[PDB]
Amino acid sequence: SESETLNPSARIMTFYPTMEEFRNFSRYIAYIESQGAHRAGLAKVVPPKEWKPRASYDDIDDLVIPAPIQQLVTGQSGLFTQYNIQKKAMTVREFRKIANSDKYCTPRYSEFEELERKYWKNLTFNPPIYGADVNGTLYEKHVDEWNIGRLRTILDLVEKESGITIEGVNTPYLYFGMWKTSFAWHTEDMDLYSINYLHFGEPKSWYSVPPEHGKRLERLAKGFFPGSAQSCEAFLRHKMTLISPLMLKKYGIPFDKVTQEAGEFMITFPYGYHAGFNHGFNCAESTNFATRRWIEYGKQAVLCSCRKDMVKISMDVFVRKFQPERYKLWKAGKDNTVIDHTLPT
Amino acid sequence: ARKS
Ligand SMILES: O=C(O)CCC(=O)C(=O)O
Ligand code: NI
Ligand SMILES: [Zn+2]
Repeated sequence: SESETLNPSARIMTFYPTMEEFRNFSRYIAYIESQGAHRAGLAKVVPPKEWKPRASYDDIDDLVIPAPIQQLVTGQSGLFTQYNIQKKAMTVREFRKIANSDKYCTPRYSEFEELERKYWKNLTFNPPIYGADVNGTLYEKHVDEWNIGRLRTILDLVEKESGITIEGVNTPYLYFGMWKTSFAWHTEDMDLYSINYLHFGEPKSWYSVPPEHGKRLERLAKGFFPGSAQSCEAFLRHKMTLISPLMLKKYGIPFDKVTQEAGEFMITFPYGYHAGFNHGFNCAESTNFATRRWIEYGKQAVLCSCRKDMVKISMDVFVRKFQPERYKLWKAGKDNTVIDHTLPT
Repeated sequence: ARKS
């Protein structure tokens, strides 16, 4: 099998497109999948040096972060639950001051390995504030390449057919980080792809588990949190669960890590579990997207069952348009298709 | 409804 030979270790791959390769987003995503990048659950794409989404970020000090969250973390021994305390609205200027203040700034460190140890040692102390989930873009209007606010993928069929906007999913979110702000282990809503561009500032570090091993992570998590498992069918979707790399190693869960620098894109793939943290004051922009290969994942995504506010996209339009043979079978509950996580298209 |  040809797909199984490509990226056989399911390691996170990094790509450096030329400007010509970079122009067609859906085409380039298809290309990186032809190289087996999706097997990692995460890939880095470094755009051409001549490409820029914005002239300068010197005009954003007055941008409002309406719902900053203070991240209270509880736990020990590589297993943590993160609780989100919402604080009052603040401006980017008010946030950056806090971020760089003696109290909240990045500790001194030699190599990333040292900073990673400090993260895992200190994450339950000095709860940081994350300027997360801010509706908006920092891309200039004319930018046609990899524009997070208009990628033109088949995810556009949701709004097209129903008028439905789902904030952060088919619209962009901004994330202003400071040292030790975290994103818990999760896959995307409806097991979609995501794109994450780090506009400026200190790095954002990522952990990823191959989609091929996602079920093994779930089994571990359900074992570490039996109470949460009984309460909800997909408790990781609460995005509250933090698990250290040492804990993953101890239980033989394959994973990889990568550090995203300012100017770089991360792509997450359907059913690719990821988690991470910010190094210091930074700003990221992200949204979800889809490809034809997502459709089966969307059909089989296991959704949070204890909240009537979680994200649920109707699959009907995608199955009708892109799987006409199987529509009647699926509607009658008899579509037993098995996902091969290695395969492209 | 929205991503969080
Ligand atoms: O940057 C963040 O805070 C969240 C990033 C994320 O969840 C993703 O990119 O899928
Ligand atoms: Ni994500
Ligand atoms: Zn739930």
